[PDB]
Amino acid sequence: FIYRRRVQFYETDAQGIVHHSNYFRYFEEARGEFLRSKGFPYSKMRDMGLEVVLLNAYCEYKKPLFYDDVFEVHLNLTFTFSYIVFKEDIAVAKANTKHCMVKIVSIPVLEVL
Amino acid sequence: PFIYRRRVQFYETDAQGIVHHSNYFRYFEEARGEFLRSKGFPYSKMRDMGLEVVLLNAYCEYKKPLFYDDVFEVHLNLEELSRFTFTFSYIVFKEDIAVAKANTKHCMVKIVSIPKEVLEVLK
Amino acid sequence: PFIYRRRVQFYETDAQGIVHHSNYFRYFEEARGEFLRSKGFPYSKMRDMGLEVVLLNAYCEYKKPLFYDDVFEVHLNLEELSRFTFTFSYIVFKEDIAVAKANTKHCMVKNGKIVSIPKEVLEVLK
Amino acid sequence: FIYRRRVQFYETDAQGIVHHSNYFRYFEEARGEFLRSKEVVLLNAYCEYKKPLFYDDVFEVHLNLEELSRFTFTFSYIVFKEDIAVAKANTKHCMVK
Repeated sequence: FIYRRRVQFYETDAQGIVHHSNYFRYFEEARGEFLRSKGFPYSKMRDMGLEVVLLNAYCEYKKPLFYDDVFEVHLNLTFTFSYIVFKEDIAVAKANTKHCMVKIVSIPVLEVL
Repeated sequence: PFIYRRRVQFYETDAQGIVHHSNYFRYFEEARGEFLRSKGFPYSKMRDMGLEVVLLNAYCEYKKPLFYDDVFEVHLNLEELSRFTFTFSYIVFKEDIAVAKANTKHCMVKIVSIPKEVLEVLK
Repeated sequence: PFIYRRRVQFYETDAQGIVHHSNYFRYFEEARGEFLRSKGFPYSKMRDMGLEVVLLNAYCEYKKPLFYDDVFEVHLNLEELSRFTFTFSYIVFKEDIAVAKANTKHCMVKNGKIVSIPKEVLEVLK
Repeated sequence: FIYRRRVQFYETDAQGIVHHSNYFRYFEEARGEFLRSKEVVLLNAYCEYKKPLFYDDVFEVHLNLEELSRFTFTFSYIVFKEDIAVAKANTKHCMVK
């Protein structure tokens, strides 16, 4: 899955770069659109009582992201997601998050992944 | 006048090298939190009671900026306490200088009358 | 009457189940950003021209909340344009309903001083 | 080493808990006060969430230097809510001028 996004000004800090905590926010955005494209948006899910919980997360920072920069988050597949952030086709960061469902249950949903 | 002390965190600044304007409202929220706590009836207690404080409007004037690691104070003042709403005015001080002033107006939902016990701690 | 479209992200909400009031100003900033860009003077470019848009004050009236995943629109207009300041007004629409009203007042700074709004930025605004 | 803090309302989500991205912000505050006690670049970060933190919960962040070299240092983090460790984490850093 490919998620496209532009760096907003408030997402940067005095260092002139995107605060690292924001990357986990970009990742969450990628997941939201990934599920939506699968007809199982994180939205209709909750209606069923299914609430995706985060177990752990990791992100490696290789290159800075500046205000207004255009980039994409490449998302791929308890279930974990892999993430690669590209800016002009250059890997600026790599990450991964681990999740699970609580209604704590087995993965019903399973193949929209 | 209720004084709230705080220091600027790095993630609170933006590329311009100053605290993002949207974070001031968060500073005012923190001020309100300690204010109500100092009265012995924190907002969390109100919530576990089914009460909810709803923000009606917020305003902020920015005179001088705040930088990372700056020590500053938020001087909160109860402006108006009516039957259904209450208003707070704030002044942000850095080294005793007014760098910004603001105000917020709130109502409560359980729209209901501000309960007696809350009225008591807002005075 | 510039329209800015956006959907609510989960991290922008709080425990009360709604978008935290402080994020609205972030939405208005994004809207200003696309406004300036759509006109040819994206803020980034202004920052490179040595121009800085400084905020003087901002107001927001909250009528109804925004929930996670709500699709909404920010409509921005130019309220005033003097030689030193310009003011934007905003209306947050959800299903064609005014969910919030607001305004922000700005000035232009170059080096370390407020300078007359250059004709360059001037044409774009009005 | 020991960083005390309380959860602010805006730091929580619609699911009623502190958003996971905020934990890194707490680690930055702890890290900040640690240094004061005594250009930095973040290389990588990780966090394990065992128990959630709620609005205005008082919690403690135990900071510890775990690794050190000529080019990078690493801090370990443990978040305590009462007598229970609700989150484990670490971050590695370097410096460039």
